[PDB]
Amino acid sequence: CRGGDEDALKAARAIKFLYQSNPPPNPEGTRQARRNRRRRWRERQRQIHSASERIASTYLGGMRM
Repeated sequence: CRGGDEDALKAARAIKFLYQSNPPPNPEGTRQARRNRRRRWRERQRQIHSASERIASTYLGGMRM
């Protein structure tokens, strides 16, 4: 869980550049790979393309992205 916002992308990109550039030793660990390459829609409404919520601290089944 990082955050959905215009400014958020700016910060995330800063670190992302390092992540993509010369990544860590993961020969048998493409977890993030599949995590990024995927499409899923579990919403029954489209009002705004931006998660207003900042941080979600809930343990109702699932980990913290």
